[PDB]
Amino acid sequence: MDEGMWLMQQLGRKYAQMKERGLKMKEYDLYNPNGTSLKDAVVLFDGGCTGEVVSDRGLVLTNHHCGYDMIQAHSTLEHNYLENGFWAMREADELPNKDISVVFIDKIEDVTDYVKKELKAIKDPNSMDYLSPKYLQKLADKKAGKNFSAKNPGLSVEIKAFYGGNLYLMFTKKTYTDVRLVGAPPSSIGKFGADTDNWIWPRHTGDFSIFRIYADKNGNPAPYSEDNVPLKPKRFFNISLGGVQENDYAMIMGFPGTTHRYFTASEVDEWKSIDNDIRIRMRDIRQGVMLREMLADPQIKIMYSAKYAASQNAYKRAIGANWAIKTRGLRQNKQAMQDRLIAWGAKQGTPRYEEAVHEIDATVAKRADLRRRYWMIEEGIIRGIEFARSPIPTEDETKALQGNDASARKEAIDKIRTRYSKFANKDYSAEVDKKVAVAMLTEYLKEIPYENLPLHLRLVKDRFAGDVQAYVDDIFARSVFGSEAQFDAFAAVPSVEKLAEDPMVLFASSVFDEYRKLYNELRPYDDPILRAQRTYIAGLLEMDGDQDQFPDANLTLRFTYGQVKGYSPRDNVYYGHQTTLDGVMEKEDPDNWEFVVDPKLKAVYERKDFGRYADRSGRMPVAFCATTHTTGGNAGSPVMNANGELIGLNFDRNWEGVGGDIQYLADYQRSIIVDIRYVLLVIDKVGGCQRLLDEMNIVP
Amino acid sequence: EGMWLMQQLGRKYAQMKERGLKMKEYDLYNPNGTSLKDAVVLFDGGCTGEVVSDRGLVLTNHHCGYDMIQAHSTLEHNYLENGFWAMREADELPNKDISVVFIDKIEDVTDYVKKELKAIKDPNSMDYLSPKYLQKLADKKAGKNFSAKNPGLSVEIKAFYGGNLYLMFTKKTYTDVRLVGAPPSSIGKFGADTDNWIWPRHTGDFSIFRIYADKNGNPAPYSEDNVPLKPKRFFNISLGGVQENDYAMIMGFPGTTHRYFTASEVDEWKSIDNDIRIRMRDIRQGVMLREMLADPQIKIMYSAKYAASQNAYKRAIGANWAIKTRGLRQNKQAMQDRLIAWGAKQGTPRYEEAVHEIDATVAKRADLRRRYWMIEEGIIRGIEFARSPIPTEDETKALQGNDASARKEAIDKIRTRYSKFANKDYSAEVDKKVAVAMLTEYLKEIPYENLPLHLRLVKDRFAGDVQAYVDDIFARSVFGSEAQFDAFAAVPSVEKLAEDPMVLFASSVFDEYRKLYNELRPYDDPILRAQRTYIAGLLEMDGDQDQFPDANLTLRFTYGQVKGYSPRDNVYYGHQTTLDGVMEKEDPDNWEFVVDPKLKAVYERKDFGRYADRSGRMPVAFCATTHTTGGNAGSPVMNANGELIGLNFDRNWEGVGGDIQYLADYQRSIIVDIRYVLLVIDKVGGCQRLLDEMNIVP
Repeated sequence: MDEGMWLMQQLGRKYAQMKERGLKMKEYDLYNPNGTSLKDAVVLFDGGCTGEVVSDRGLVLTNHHCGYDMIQAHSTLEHNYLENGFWAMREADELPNKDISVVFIDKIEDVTDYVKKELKAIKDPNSMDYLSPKYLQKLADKKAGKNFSAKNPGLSVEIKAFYGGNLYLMFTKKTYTDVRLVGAPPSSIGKFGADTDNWIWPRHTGDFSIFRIYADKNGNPAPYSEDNVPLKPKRFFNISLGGVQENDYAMIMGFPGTTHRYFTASEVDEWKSIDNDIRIRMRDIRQGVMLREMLADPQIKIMYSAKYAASQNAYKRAIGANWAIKTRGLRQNKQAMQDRLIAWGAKQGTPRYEEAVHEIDATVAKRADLRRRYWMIEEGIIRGIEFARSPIPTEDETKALQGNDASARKEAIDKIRTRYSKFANKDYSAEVDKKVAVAMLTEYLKEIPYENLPLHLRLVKDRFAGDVQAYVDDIFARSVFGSEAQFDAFAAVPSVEKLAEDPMVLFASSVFDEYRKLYNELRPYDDPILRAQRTYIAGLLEMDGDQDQFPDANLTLRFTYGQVKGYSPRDNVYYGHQTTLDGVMEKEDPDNWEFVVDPKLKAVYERKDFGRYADRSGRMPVAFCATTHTTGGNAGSPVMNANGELIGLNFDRNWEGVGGDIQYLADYQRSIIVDIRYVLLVIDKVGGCQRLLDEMNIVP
Repeated sequence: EGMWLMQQLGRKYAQMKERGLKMKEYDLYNPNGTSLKDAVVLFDGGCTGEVVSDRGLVLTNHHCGYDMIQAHSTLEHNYLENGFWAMREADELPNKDISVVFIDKIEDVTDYVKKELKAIKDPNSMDYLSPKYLQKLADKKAGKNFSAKNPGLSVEIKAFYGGNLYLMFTKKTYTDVRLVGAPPSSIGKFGADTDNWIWPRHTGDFSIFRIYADKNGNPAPYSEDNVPLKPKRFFNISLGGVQENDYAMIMGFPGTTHRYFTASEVDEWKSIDNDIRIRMRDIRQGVMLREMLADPQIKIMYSAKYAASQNAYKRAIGANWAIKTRGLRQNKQAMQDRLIAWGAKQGTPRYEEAVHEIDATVAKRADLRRRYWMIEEGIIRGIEFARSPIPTEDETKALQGNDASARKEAIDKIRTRYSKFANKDYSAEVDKKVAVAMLTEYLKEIPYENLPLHLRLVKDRFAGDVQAYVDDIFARSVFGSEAQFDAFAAVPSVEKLAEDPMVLFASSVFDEYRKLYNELRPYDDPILRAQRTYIAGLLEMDGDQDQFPDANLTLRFTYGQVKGYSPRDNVYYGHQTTLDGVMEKEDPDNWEFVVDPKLKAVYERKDFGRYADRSGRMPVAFCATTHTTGGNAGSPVMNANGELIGLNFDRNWEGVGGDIQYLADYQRSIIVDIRYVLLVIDKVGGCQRLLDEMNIVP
C-alpha cells in the first residue's frame, strides 16, 4: 500500500500489498517477464509522453497536449483541426506524421552483476563511467551482440542506471515510427482549462487525442509508406464504463521523468535558498515589467504572450516547490532519513555512510557562492535579457571579414544577418527589451559585486556613473544590432573593428564568458557528490530494504497505485474526487478563449444525451483525481481498474504536488485524470466517429 | 427564508422548534414583559449590537466601532492598529455623536393609521409613507407630553408591506456609550478587502462598548457623574460552541430588501444599476491600479480610494451572478403571473393593472435613469476634480463688489476648500489619467444633446481630443496647482474665477446630476402606490406566514442552521473555519494578512484554554443559513437556548442577491465565533475584568 514509482521488477514484492488496496487482478496478467501482459499495451509516446494501445488495430490513446503539435501541423486556416477537431471517418483518412515515434518496452532484464563486473576493469577508483550513458551503451551492445541492429529489425537495447548507480536494468525496445493522427477533440475541450486551470484541481479538461500504429504486413516496425497496415498489438486495454467511486482502487503505468527523493537536507536548502529563490525573484521582476507593457499595448501583448507564459511556467513551479518546503517539512524528513542511516551505520560499525553525507554537505556549502552567481546571471541576464542572446561573430566569421581578401566576406555577413533577423524577429521589441534590461540589470548589479561582474557592466560604475538606463541606451544607440537601419549601415560597409568594439556584442560576449566560467568552476563539484550519493543510497537500500522504497524516475516504465480520492487544499475547503460536465458549463465564458464551450457539447449537456457514459445519479463525469504517484512523463498514462480495465487517462498533477518530486505528499498530491467515459462521450456525441467505438472492447 | 417581525414569532415558533429551538416563546419576545429582545440594540443608527453583561457591556463588530477607535487614536499610541483595552471602567473612552437604541415596545397601529388615512382628500397622496405625517400620528396616539412624562422614551410609526401594515415603536435611547475594548486591526480586519463578501473568512470582527446612564438607569448625555447601566436583560455567553446542522437564530436590524420587485425592476437593476457601476468602476480601478503599481507613494495615496470603490463593485458582480445563474427574474415573473391569474378569476383587475403601471414607469424612466447612473458612477464618484471647490454666492459677492477685507475672507475660505480637495492623498496627474478614461467612456454612452454643458466642448472647441480637453482644464485653472492658485489669490478677479474651466466643469456636471435627480423622483410615487396594491394582492392570495415584509431598519428575527455550501462543481466549503486558516493566509508583506505576534504565539503554544473545541483546534468563524443583509452587522447569534454563540458581521457574495430572493443553496451569514472573541480578549487583550463580568455558561 506504499506510494511510489515502482519498477516492474518490484511487482512481486508489492503484489500482496496491492491486493489489500483492492487489486483483483492476477500479477503476471499485469506484468509477466516471460509472457504477454498489460505492460505490452503501454507505450512511450514521442519520447516524452505516455500512451496506451486500446484496440487490436493499433489504436493509441494519449493526451491532447501530447498530440498538440501534430494536430497543429495538419491544420490550416481554412480547415482548422486544432480548433474544430479531427475525426477520420475511415482508416485511409488518418494523417501521417513526421518525426513521430512510439516505443514498446518488450523486455526488461536486471544486469547489475554484469555491469559491476565490467566496472571492475578499473582504470580509476573514482571514474564516472558507471553513470556514463555512452559507456553503458557499449556494455549494452556487447551483451546483445555485434549487429543486433540487423538480426532484429525494430528492436534496440539500452542500459540505464538506478539508485545512484547501485542497480542496472537492460531494456529491449520496440520502436514504431509510422503513427498517424486518428481523432482529436476541439481545443475548447482538450485545452479547456488552458493556462488558468493548469496544474489546478478541480479540472474540467477533456485532455486526449487518438492515434494508430502502422507497420508492415507482419507487424514489424517500418517508416511511412502507403502499403503499411495497421498494427495488430500483442495486447491492448479494455475500456470500462463501470466508472469510478470514492476510494476505488486505481493504478497507473507510465514513464515518469525525474525525481530527487534521495536529496540530503543540505540539497533541499540549496534548492530553496539558491535555485528557487533567485528564479522567483528575477522572474517576478521580468514578468512584472513585461506584464505592464502587454496591458498598455495590445500589439506588445500578442508579441510577448508566449514569452510571458513560458517564463511563468518554471516560475509557478518554483513557487509551489518552496510552498512544499515550508509547509510540508521536506527538509526535516530528509534530515531524519539521513540521521537514521547514520545512527544505523554507527551501530553496524561502518562509518562510510556518515562520511558520504558529510562529503555532500561540505561540497554543497563550498559551491554556494559560485552557484549563486551562476543562477543570478542565468536567471537575470541569460534568460531575462533578450539582447544577451544577440548575434556574436564567430571566430571564422571574424577571420573572413578581417584581412581576408575573398568575398566570402559577404557570405559571413549573410550568416550574421540571418541570426540578427531571428533575434530581432516579429515578436521582438527593443523598447520592451530595454525596460526589462534596466530592471533586471539593476537587481543583478545590486546582488553581484564589482569584482565578480562580467567585464562589461563594470562600465556602469566606471563610465556611466551608475546610470543603468544610460548604459542600456548607449548599447542600443551605437550598436549594429540596435535597429534595422543600423545593421544595414554596417552590412553596407562592414569592418571587423566596428564589430570588435560593438557595445552590444561586447555585452553578450562578456555575460556569456562569465556564464561559462562559473559553469566550468562549478562542474568539478558534481562528481564527488554523485559518488557520495551512490554510497548514501546503497546504505538506505541495505537498511530500509528494497521493497518499501523506489529508485528516482529516469524516463523508465514504472507502475503506481492508490485510490480515487479528493483532498483538502486549505482550511474549511474540500475538493472532491470527481468533476462533472456541469462544472464545464459553470465556467463557460464566450469572451474568454480559454473557457469557450463547444456548441455540440452544450447541446449534449442540455439534452442530457449521455447514453451509457453517465453514472447512476445521471450526471456526466469529466475528470477525477487519485492518490497515485506521478510526475512529468506520466503525461498520457493509462489508469486501470481493479481488473486492469481502462477507466481514465492521466494528464496532469495539482500544483500542491510539485513537491512530490522530492517527497510524496499524501494529503495534497493528486494525479489529475480525465474520465474514459467522458472520452468516449466526446468521440460519440461530438466527434460522431462510431467506428472507433466499435473498434474498442467495452466491458459492462 | 424570512426577516420576520417580532409579531410573527407566534406563527413561526412551532417551525422554529421543529428545526431545533428549545426555548420558551415569551423569553425570546414578550409583548408585555421582559425578554431576550431587550438585550438587542441598534448601534449608532447603522449597526446592531447586544448587551453582554449586567453592567451595560455591549458587543458589536469591529467595522461598526471603527470610526470611534480611530477617533481616540492619537499620533502614535494608536489603538486602531495596536488595539485598545481599558483595564478599568474609569478609562473607558466616551464617544460623542454615538447612540444606542432599545426597542422597548412594539404594537400594531394599522387600523388606527388607515382610518386616519381615510380622512385625506387626494387619493394619490404620499402621506401614507411620509415620516413627517406618520410621526405626527405617533405623537397623537402617544400623547402630547409623552417624552416629558416618559423619560428616555420616544415613539415612532413605520410603514410595512408597501403601506399595508403599520407598527408603532417605543424607543429608549442612550447617548453615553463608551469604548471599552478593541482587537488590533490585524485581527479585526484580517479579511480586509481581499476576503470581503468571501467565505471561508478568518476575521475576528468585533469591538466592545459600555452603556452609561444616570443614578436611576435613565438615558443621559455624556457626564462624569454617569453610572454604567444595569440592563433588565443581557445575553448569556455559551462556550459549548457549534456543530454542523445546529440550530441558529439572529436578532437585528436589516436595512433594506427588495423581495417584492417585479421582473422588469430586476432587469432594470441589472442592465442599468449594476452594469453601469460594474463597467465604470472597472475602468476607474484599472487606471488607479496601473498608477499605484508604478509609484509606491501613489499606492499610499490611493490605497483607501481604490479599496472603497471595490466594495460596491464586488457586490454588483455578485448580484449580477445571482440574476444570471439563479434566475431571479424568472421567479419574479412567475410570482406576478400567479397574482394576475388569481385576480382574473375573482373579477379583480386592480392587481394586473398595478403590475403594468410598474412596468410602464420603469420603461419610461429607462433613458433618464441610465443617464443618472452614468454621470454618478462616471463623473461624480468617478472623477475627483468633479468635487473641486465651487465659489458660493457670498464669496462671489465679496471678491466682486469691491468694498472690504471681507474679500480676503472669501479667499481663505476658498483656499481652505482647495487644500481639502488637493490634499496629501490627491494627485493631479493620476486624477488627469482617470478623467480621460472615464470621460472617454461617458462621451461614448451619452449623446451631445444630453451632455453636461461644459463636456460638449470636447467636440466644439477641441478636435474630439479628450486628453487636450482635460489638459486645458488643469492648465489655465486656478485649482490646477498650488502655484496657479496663489497667483489668483494675489490678484483675485471674479470674471476670471467665473470663467475657470475647472469650476465650469464641476458646476455643470453637478447641476446635470441634480437635474436628472429632480426629473427622476416623480417616477417613484406611481411605482410606490402600485406596489401597495401589488403586495396587498400577494398577501391576500397566499397569506401572512410565508412572506415577510421588506427590511426597513426595524428589529427582525431570522433562524436557520450552522451549515456550509457548495460554491461550484466538486467544491465544498465547510461550516466552520479555524485558526489554522489564519496562519495559512499569513503574509507579512501584505497589510491585510498580517498575523498579530501575540496571536501567533498563542497558536504555536496551543494556548487556547477553555475556548478550544472538542478536537483541540481553535475556532474563528462559522456560517449559517440565516437570512441577513446590510444592517445586520454585529447582530447576536443564538443557539437553541438563546445563548450567545457569536456575532454576524458579513455575507458571502453568492448571497448578495438575497435582498431580492433568498438562495438556500448559497446564501450564508458569516459569523465570528464567540469562543474566538473571548480568546482575543483573554490571551491577546489581557482584559480579564471583561471575562468575569460576563455570565459564561460552561
